[PDB]
Amino acid sequence: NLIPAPSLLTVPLQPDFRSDQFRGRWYVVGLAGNAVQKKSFTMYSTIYELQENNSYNVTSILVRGCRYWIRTFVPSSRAGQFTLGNMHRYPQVQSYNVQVATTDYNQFAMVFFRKTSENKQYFKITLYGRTKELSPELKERFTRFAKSLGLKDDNIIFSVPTDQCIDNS
Ligand SMILES: *[C@@H]1O[C@H](CO)[C@@H](O[C@@H]2O[C@H](CO)[C@@H](O[C@@H]3O[C@H](CO)[C@@H](O)[C@H](O[C@H]4O[C@H](CO)[C@@H](O)[C@H](O)[C@@H]4O)[C@@H]3O)[C@H](O)[C@H]2NC(C)=O)[C@H](O)[C@H]1NC(C)=O
Repeated sequence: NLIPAPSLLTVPLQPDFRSDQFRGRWYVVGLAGNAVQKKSFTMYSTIYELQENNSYNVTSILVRGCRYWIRTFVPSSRAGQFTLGNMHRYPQVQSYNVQVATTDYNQFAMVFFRKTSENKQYFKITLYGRTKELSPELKERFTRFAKSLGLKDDNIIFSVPTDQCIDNS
């Protein structure tokens, strides 16, 4: 059934990842993954608040009014890799990994997410912008990166910008 999840060793990692520069607000400009089946989606934002212990408080803001989804990313072995904090709260989830594949900190990021639940491996990549719009070249780059990971046209979606919720606080 599912497109096989790539190994974390085959997914790029941002070299010399800078947790201080990555912090703050990012807009989800596109999304691709093996559980993405394009039938678009309303843009949501994700705020990475860096803690003293170098974990992130990660708060996503979505349009339903507004929904907030709050979780913690705990640093893993390499800079730019994370696991999901408080795993006991997600009883479906056997493992969960986050990897910042590429970013220039002030414009865009591409982040890889993988999780195992129900003995099935899901993965997704997100195209983040510091604004709600990114260049055609960056959106093309994202598409080609998704396809390099075995994803198809049906698995790749770009979002519809909004001013509701996603700019809150
Ligand atoms: C990242 O995420 C965590 C949330 O999961 C967050 O840590 C939490 O912050 C809140 C707010 O500071 C803490 O709540 C306070 O805890 C202190 C000490 O135990 C309490 O005294 C506080 O009580 C206030 O309200 C009371 C109401 O009766 C008043 O009487 C009192 O005067 C206070 O005003 C309040 O409960 C909470 O304990 C932590 N939780 C954890 C697990 O650390 C952190 O701030 C976030 N960091 C960010 C966004 O940068």
